Amino acid sequence: KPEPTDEEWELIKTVTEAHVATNAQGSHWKQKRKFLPEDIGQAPIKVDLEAFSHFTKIITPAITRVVDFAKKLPMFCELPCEDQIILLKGCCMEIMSLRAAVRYDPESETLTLNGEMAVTRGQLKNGGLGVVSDAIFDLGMSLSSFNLDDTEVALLQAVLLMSSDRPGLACVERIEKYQDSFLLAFEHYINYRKHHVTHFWPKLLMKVTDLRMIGACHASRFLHMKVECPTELFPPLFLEVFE
Amino acid sequence: ENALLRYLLDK
Ligand SMILES: Cc1nc(C(=O)NCC(=O)O)c(O)c2ccc(Oc3ccccc3)cc12
Repeated sequence: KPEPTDEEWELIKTVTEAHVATNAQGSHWKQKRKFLPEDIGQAPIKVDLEAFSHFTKIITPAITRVVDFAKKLPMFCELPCEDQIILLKGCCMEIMSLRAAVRYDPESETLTLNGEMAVTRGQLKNGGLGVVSDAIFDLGMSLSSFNLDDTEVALLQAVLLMSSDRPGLACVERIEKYQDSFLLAFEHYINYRKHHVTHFWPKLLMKVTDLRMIGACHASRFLHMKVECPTELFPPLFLEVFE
Repeated sequence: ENALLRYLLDK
């Protein structure tokens, strides 16, 4: 099974450094994290306004970290500004959800958001995500045995970022080219890594689909939240994602 | 639109 070429090790370094530099709290997240109190994010009688309020306050930095991740990839910097915007809108919630899912802790049954806020399945559900909370937690549980490292997480992020089917893109072929560069480097890294999980590469590709489904469904939850919540309750960066 | 994203991307 082929291992990375020299050019692919160079890409692996670049992508991994970009992720590590932009992942909240880095290696100290578990020390930093504060458990959101249990009285926040309980089921109403719709949206628990206090949990919602907490989540809206941390969305802007989470999106901003994804922006910063992308800007550290020369391939992404080569794209026209309008393609950069469309790719960012498309992948932000996917990447943040991956970043939360890899911070699932079975001992507390929480994900950690923004490197500091540990939340339960119910809190994230009732704060606005609905079934998407379950999707992300499930994902997190299923990733525990995958033992993904920084590199593997970063490569999953780059694959999501370089998605040539986002609507309105101009550089569709160039963006597929970049994706396939990432995919090949990733498969070759996975081959080198020898995880003790059968059919690991096709299984990872199913996790990418799961993240794409999460991303799509955040839009759905936004529309549902806008029934109870005026748009001005959402931070303007989050509003831009969905316009 | 996309004003703020465009700012964050560009600078
Ligand atoms: C899916 C995800 N993730 C993160 C996150 O931090 N991920 C991990 C990280 O970036 O280190 C958030 O901070 C989120 C905040 C809000 C959110 O939706 C909502 C948006 C508005 C209202 C309610 C929930 C989803 C998030």
